[PDB]
Amino acid sequence: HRFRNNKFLRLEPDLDPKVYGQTETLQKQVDDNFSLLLAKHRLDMKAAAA
Amino acid sequence: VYRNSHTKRFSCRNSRLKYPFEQIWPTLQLSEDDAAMFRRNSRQFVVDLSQNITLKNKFALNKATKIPHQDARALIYESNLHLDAVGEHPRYLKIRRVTSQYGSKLMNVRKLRLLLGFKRRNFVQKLYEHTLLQQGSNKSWKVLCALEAKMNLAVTRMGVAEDVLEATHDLRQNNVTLNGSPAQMKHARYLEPADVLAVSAVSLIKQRICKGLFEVAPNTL
Amino acid sequence: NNPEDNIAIRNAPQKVFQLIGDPRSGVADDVTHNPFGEITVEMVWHQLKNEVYWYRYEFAGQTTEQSHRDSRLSDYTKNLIYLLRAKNPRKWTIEALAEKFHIRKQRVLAILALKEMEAHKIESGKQLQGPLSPYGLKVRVEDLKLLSLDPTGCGWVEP
Amino acid sequence: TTRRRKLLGSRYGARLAKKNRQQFERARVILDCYSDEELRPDSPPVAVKEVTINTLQTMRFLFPQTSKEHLDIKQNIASYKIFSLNRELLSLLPK
Amino acid sequence: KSKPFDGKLRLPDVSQLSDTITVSGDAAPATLNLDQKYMDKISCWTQTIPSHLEMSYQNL
Ligand SMILES: [K+]
Repeated sequence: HRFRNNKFLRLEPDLDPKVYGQTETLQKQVDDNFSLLLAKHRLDMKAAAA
Repeated sequence: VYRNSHTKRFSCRNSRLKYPFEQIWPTLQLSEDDAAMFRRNSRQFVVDLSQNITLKNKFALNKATKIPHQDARALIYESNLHLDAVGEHPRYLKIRRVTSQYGSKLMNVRKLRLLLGFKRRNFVQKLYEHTLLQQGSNKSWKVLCALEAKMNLAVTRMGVAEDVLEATHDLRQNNVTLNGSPAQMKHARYLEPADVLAVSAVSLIKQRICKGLFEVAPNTL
Repeated sequence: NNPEDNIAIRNAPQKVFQLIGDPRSGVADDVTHNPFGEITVEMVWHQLKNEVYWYRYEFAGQTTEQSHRDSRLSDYTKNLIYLLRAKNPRKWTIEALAEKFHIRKQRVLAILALKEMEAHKIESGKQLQGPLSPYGLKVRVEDLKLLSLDPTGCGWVEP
Repeated sequence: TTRRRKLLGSRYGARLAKKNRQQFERARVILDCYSDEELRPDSPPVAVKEVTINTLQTMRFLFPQTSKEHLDIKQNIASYKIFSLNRELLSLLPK
Repeated sequence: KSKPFDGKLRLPDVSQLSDTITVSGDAAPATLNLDQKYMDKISCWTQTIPSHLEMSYQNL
C-alpha cells in the first residue's frame, strides 16, 4: 500500500483541540463520516441516471 | 501585619533544618535560587560512603514504611552513626537537650494555623477544647478529625481550589452551598457525616480547573 | 475466597488467644505487647521541583492493606450498582450490594444518590448534548441480564 | 458594586418535586426511603421501569483490549442503543 | 447467517475478577499512582482524595 502513513486516506487533518475546541473537533469527525456515506449515494445515482 | 512571614515564600520556619524555612504550598512556583536553598534539606553527603543520599533513602536504610506517628520525629531531625553518619567521630555528633522542646511545640501550633488558612491562635485553642468533650479514646485522632470537619478544608479536598486560602475566599463569596443553601456559621461549624456540598458558581469553577490543566491536556482528542 | 486474589480475606479480623505458663499447672494471658495495631504515618510523595513532601496518616495502618481501592472504583462498577438496585430492590438490598462489591453501606447509598442526580440531568437535557449525545443510554430494567465468570479462564456465560 | 443576584437556596428534592414529580417518586424508591418506619411515606411505592446512565468511559476509556470479552461488551451496548433509537423512530414514521 | 440480536443488555459481573487485575485488564497498582505531571497543579488534591469523601465531577 503506497499510503503507508495515511492509513485512513484522509484529505484534511483533524482539527487541533487546543485551537478550535474539543466540541468543534468532535462535530467535525461526525460530519466526515456522513459525507463519505452521502458521496457513495451520490456517485451511484449519477451512474444509474447517466 | 504586612510581614514576609504572612507570604507563602516565608510562611513556615523550622529552626532544626539546615535551611530554616520549609515549603508546604504544593502550587508555589520557586525560582532557581530559591529551589537551591530548599534542596539543602533534602541531600546530605556521607564521608565513608562518599555519596549523596536523600531523605527518602534514609527511611529505606532504616526500614521505615509505616511507623508510629510519634516515631517519625526521630527520623527527620536526628542522625545515626551506623546508617547515615558512618565515619564521623562520636565527638562531633549532635545530641539535643531538653531545652529545645519549646521551639518545637510552638512550631507545630503554627503549622495547624497555616493549614487552617492563617487562623488566629485563639481559634486553634477553642478547637482543641472542643475535641476534649467529644467522645473518643485517642486524643491525637480526635484533633485530626476536627481538622477534616472544617468546611474550608473539605472544599479543598474536593479539588476545586488551589489551596486552603483560595477555598476560604470562595466561602466568603458564597460559591459553595451546604444542603442546598448557603451555610450559616460557615467559619465556625463542623461538617457531619451526612452533609452535602455543591458548587453554585459552576461557570467560575469550571474555568478555574480548565485553565489549570490546559497545558497538561493532550493535543489529540 | 483465597488470600492470593482476595484482599478482603487478607483484611479480616483476627482471633487472638496467647498464653504464658503451663496449661497443666497454671497459665496467664500474654499482655506484654499490643497485637491490635496503632496509628501510623508514611511518606507518599516528593515533588523535586518545589521540594514538597506528602505524609499520610492511617488509623489502622498496621492491620490493613491497599485501602486506597475503596474510593477509586471504576465508572463501570458504579453504573452496575445503579442498575442492579433498580432491577430488583427486593433482593439487591443495601446490605447485599455492600457485600458484593466489598465496600461499606454508607458508600453504596452515597453512590446511588449521585448517579440518580446525574440521570435527571441527562433526561432533562443538560448533559451529553451535541456530538456526545449517543452516550446517553436509556435502559429498561426487564431487559437486563447479568453474566457470570463460571467457566475457568476467559469467557462469560449467561447463568 | 455587584450585579450578581442574591441567592436563596433550597433542597434539591424540594425543587425537583415542583419541576418533575415522576422523577421525584422514582428517586424515593431507589434511595431506600421505604425501609425505615419513621421515614416511610404514606403513598405506596412505585415500580421502577426505566433508568438512564452515561457510558462514555466504558466505551472509549476503560476497555482497550482486543480480546472477545472487551469487544462483546461494546457491541452489546451499541446494539441496545440502536434498538432504543429505532423504537423512537417507529413512533413517528407512520403518516 | 447468524443469530439475530435478542434485544437484551448483557453485562459481565466484574465483581468476580481477581484483585491482581483492574477492570481494564491491566495490573492493579498496590500503591497510589501519582505523577509529577499533575502533583504540581490543582490536580494534587484530586489524586489524593481520602476514603471518607465521595466526589462527583459531573455535578461538582
Ligand atoms: K497569631
